Amino acid sequence: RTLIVTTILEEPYVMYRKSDKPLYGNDRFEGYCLDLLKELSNILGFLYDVKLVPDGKYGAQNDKGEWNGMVKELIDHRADLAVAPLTITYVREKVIDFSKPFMTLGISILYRKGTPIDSADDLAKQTKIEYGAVRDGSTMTFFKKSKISTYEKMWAFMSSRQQSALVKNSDEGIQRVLTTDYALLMESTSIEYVTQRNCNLTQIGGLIDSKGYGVGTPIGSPYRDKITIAILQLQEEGKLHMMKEKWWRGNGCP
Amino acid sequence: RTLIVTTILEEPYVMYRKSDKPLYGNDRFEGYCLDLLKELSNILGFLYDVKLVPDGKYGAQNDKGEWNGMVKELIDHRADLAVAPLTITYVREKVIDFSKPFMTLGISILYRKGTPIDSADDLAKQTKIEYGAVRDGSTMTFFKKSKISTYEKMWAFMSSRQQSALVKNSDEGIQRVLTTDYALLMESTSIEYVTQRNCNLTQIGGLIDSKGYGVGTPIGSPYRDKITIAILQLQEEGKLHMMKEKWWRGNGCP
Ligand SMILES: C=C(C)[C@H]1CN[C@H](C(=O)O)[C@H]1CC(=O)O
Ligand SMILES: C=C(C)[C@H]1CN[C@H](C(=O)O)[C@H]1CC(=O)O
Ligand SMILES: [Cl-]
Ligand SMILES: [Cl-]
Ligand SMILES: [Cl-]
Ligand SMILES: [Cl-]
Ligand SMILES: [Li+]
Ligand SMILES: [Li+]
Repeated sequence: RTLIVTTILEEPYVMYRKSDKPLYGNDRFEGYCLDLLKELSNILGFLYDVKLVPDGKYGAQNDKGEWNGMVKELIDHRADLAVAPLTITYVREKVIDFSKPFMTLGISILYRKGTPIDSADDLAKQTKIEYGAVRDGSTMTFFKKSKISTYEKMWAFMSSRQQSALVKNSDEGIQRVLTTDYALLMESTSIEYVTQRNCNLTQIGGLIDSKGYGVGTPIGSPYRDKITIAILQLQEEGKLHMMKEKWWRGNGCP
Repeated sequence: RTLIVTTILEEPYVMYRKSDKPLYGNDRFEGYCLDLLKELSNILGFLYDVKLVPDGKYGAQNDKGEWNGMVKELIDHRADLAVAPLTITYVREKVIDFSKPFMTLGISILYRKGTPIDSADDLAKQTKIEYGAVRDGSTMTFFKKSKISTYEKMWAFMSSRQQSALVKNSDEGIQRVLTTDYALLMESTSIEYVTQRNCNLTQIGGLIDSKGYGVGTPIGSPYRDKITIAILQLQEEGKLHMMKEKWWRGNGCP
C-alpha cells in the first residue's frame, strides 16, 4: 500500500512548485522534505501520497488535552508519516514515534544587524526591544516550560499583554523584525535560511538549546526504525548535507 | 528491576574515582555517563549495576560479520543498557535499538595550533603530514565507507602502509599529535575536552558530519523509548547542558 504523508507548507522544506498550469498530487510540491521523501522511498521501496495537514498546524494540545496538526493525523492513523520541520520534543515523542533526526538545530535569535545586542540575556534584562516567538510552536513551549531564570523572565515578557509579543507565523515575525524594534526567537535552521536572503538581518548569539527534526510515525509503526536506518545511511553518505546546501544557499550575505 | 549497564572507561564519560582505599560496585566510577544514569534512574525509577565491557570494545564487525564490545553485550542480552559515548551509526542501529541522542557531535580534526592547515581538504591533498583515526572506531568506518572524493583520498592514505597512520586509542592519538607531525580525526566532543586541557592543540575546520551518542538497548527493549523520552526531558530542562559544562570545563588557556 501507498503511504499517506502529512506535511505543511514551510519554506524551503515544502513549497508549491511554479508552473503555468494547475498542479495535482505530489507534483504540486518541491523542497528539502520532498527530496528527503524521494531518498527515503528509494531506500525503502514505498510509494507515497503527500497530503497537506487539513488544519495547517504542526501539533500541540488544546485545553482538553486533545492533539491537533500533523501530530494528530498520525495519532488517528490518517497519515503513515509526517515529513516536515517537525521538532522532536518531549511532549510530542510521548504520543508519536519519531525517527532519529534528519536535521539538528536549536532556538536562536533573529534581529537586525549593527546593534549591541549579543545574547538572550541582553534581551531579558530590558523592555525597550520587544521579542517573541510563533504562538504555540515548540519555541514558545520551550519558554513556557523553562525553569531557567533568564528564560522564565523572557516568558513573562512574551506572555504579557495578552501575548502581544507573539506572532502567528514566521513570516509575520520576520516582517516585524524588519519594521519595528523586535527580535524573533526562531529555530536556527530557519534563521540561516532567512539571513542568507535578507542581508539586513542576522542571528544574535548561539543556540539556546539543541534538538532535531524527525519523521513522525504513529506509535508502533513498523516504518519508524526503517526510516531511522535510512536517515543514518543518508547522513553517512553526505546526502543530507548536500540536500541542505541545495535548498539553503542564498544570493549570499556577509 | 536492577538493570545491567555495560560501559567502557573513557574520559570524561566514565572514569575511576579517586580514593585512598579499594572501591566497589558503582562507587568505582564517576563522570558524565554516571551522572546521566543517575538522572535517567531518577526519572524512570530503576536501579542499575554498572559493568565494564569485558573485551574493552565499543562494537564493530570482524571479517566474518561478528560483533564485539558493548554492542555484542546487548545483542546477546547480557546487558539491558549500554551507556557510553557510543556513536549512533547505520551499521549499529541495524543490530541494537538506540535511544535518541543525548549528545550531538561530528568528526573533526585535532592538530597542533599555529599551522597553515584549515580543513580536511588541506590534509587530503598532501602526504607529508600524517593523519589517521582510532582503528575500528566509527570515525575510521566513516572514512572506509565514504564515496566523497576527499574522504576516499583520506581513507586510501590512512589505510596505506599497513595502517601505520591509525592509532589504537584516543590517548595514543593525542600523544602522537603532541609529539610528531600528525593530525587525529576525532569526534568533536572529545576534541573540545582535549583542547580545554592541552593549550597547544586545536580543532581544525568544522564538523565533517553530524551524529549523536545514544543509550544502546537490545532490539525490542521496552526501555528504549522510555529512555528517549527521559533524555528529551533532560535536554529541555537544560540538564544535559549543565552536565556537559560540569565535566568539560578546564582550568583555562593563556
Ligand atoms: C514553522 C513552525 C511554526 C514550526 C517548525 N518547527 C516548530 C515546531 O515543530 O513546533 C515550529 C517553529 C517554532 O516553534 O519556532
Ligand atoms: C573512544 C572511541 C574508540 C569511540 C567513541 N565513539 C566512537 C564509536 O562509538 O565508535 C569511537 C571514537 C571514534 O571512532 O572516533
Ligand atoms: Cl489526541
Ligand atoms: Cl565492572
Ligand atoms: Cl529513536
Ligand atoms: Cl614510525
Ligand atoms: Li514517541
Ligand atoms: Li537499531
